[PDB]
Amino acid sequence: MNVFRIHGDNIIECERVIDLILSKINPQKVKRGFISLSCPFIEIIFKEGHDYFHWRFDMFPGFNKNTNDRWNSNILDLLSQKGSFLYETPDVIITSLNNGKEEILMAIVFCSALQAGNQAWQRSGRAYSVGRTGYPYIYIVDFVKYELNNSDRSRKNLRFPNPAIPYSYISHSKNTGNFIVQAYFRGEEYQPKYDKKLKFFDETIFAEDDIADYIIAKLQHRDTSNIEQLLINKNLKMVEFLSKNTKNDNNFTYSEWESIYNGTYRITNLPSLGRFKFRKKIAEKSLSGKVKEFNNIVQRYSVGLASSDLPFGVIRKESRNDFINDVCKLYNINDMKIIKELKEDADLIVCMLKGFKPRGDDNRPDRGALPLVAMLAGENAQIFTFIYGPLIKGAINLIDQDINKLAKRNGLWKSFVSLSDFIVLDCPIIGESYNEFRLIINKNNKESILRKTSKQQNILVDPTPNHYQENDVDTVIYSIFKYIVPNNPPGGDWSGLSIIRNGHEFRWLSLPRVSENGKRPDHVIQILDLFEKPLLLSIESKEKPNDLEPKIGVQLIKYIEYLFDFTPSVQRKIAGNWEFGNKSLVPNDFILLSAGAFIDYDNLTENDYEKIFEVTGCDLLIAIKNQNNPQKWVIKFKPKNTIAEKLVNYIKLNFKSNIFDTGFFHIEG
DNA sequence: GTCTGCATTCCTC
DNA sequence: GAGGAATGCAGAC
Ligand SMILES: [Ca+2]
Ligand SMILES: [Ca+2]
Ligand SMILES: [Cl-]
Repeated sequence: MNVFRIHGDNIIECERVIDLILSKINPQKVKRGFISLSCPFIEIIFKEGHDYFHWRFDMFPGFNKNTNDRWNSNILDLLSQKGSFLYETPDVIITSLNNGKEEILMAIVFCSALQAGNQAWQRSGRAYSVGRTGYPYIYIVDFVKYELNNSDRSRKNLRFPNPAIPYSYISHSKNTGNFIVQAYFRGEEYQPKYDKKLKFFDETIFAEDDIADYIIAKLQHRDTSNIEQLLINKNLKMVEFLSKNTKNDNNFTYSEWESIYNGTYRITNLPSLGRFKFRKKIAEKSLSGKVKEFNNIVQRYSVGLASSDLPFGVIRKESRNDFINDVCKLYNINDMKIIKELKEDADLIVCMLKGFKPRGDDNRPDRGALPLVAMLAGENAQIFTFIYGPLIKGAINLIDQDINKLAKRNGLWKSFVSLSDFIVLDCPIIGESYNEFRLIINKNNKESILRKTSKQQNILVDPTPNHYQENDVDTVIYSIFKYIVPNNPPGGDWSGLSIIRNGHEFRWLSLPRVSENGKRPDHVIQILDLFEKPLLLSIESKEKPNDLEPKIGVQLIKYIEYLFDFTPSVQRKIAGNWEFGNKSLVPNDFILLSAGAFIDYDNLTENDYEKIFEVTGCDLLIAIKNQNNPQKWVIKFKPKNTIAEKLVNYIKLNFKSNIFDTGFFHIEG
């Protein structure tokens, strides 16, 4: 037998990897249960002809925010031991168990939409940081999902990322020698018959079969070279789709990208470099100090990198002396030693970012700008970072005494200090009338950070966490309603709500966290064989019962009522393809109920339950508690009314399964 | 309060 | 109009 571990942000992310495996593996025997209170497992017996295989996958829901926050040891430490110095967490880490220790097989991130603008690079720090470790990084994204006007659920025009973002994965793979890729899955809202923007999309770009093939070959310790080349080719076809749909005058053409991909030229030595310049756009309200004159100096010498208006460009070594002279004259830099450092004979990448909002809080999208530059040009390129947004007094003080202390506590400063050779600030200081100018020679510090790794040590996460919390409530709720209780229907979660009626599945995508009167439920369960009408049970999970907010029960029902007011995003016949939603659903065709789930170690009296029902308005309370000897989840269902009591009686009678080991549970009533 | 994930409006060319 | 610049809320701590 071989054992694998799936460490994920939550149970749903863990299960998404299992769905990928099960899509290609047709198992002869499947068993589910728990290895510990926190860790569910799936055991499979399958064959490749005459060759049988016995695999077990142990799931670890919820990552630590330090070394012993939830789990006894942090699986993420294996990434920082190989150079992942940014505070970045993928969605899933798959490991192999061998000689009492875990070995990382791959890191996987799931995205529900191909994001555009600066949202495309907001989390590029993950791909950069994990990518430099040698462990494969797979970024899976749905192509396409529409952005909505939340007041009427009407679709906004499709937006696509700059071709440089999908390209950055390919160039980071070439620079590091590791497998870093962007893979695309067909979204339910991919409807080329209705949207002209998708006229030239190549459907061979979709990678569902190839991702499952890759994962299974990795689990089998087989050669993945050819599967990796097919996936890299699809990532390149996406760059081609995007670059052929943008204007050539201020952006790289596909022939330019192709000449970099095939190794004819480097991104900084393209013969056509300079046909467009680097022209940073700065809002007039963001201007202060000498920022406008610095931007004029950059535009006097720069050559464009991928796009004229991306926040970075190049100053070729042939123009670096004159660029440095103009900067030094503008800011009165006279120190001979400093000027010599600035005038090193090499190409210079200039990145300009506001960095901070009017109160001094950091810009999230700016965190991925230097990682994007490093993925495109290499982390060893010389980078000059210019910042012009407002700094709080505490920030400028740390810059003047210990910049690494500031990098340690803030993710944006960590990005800047790890990847910049020179940091130039021309910033307003909150509470003061005029700007501060700083020129930081960060070369030595950058070099040391690029060699930093955490303590070398083997890891085998203990399946018993420090204590049981919200992640554990969700794992327990999900397992009972997905594998034990008979209802087939997909139900709902944060990524969308599916409702099955007749022989059709109706789905609402792009769910907002809240509506005018509703709150998005953590789980939605559909039960069809209890009443004449289908039952929709909306559940909110919390660590403790007092965490259940006032009117949360009423808010869960109102959220479902909000979705019923609109035509579902998509629909399909369960027997037959996804189409855009055509018919509206009817709320009276369903019974709606709400539930609050939490952990309680027998601290609630009859009066406490009466008060929780009054505060929340829930129809059902699900009190969960672990028993340690022997390990069991003890479940207490408290119905507020007769409809909820019928549901409880149904759950109790149907608490049987051929796949799931129900012996790990005890349903009090 | 600070940090980070999420995602929508604003503004330049 | 295209698309990058710029922005704040929320949850956990
Ligand atoms: Ca065989
Ligand atoms: Ca919850
Ligand atoms: Cl194409």
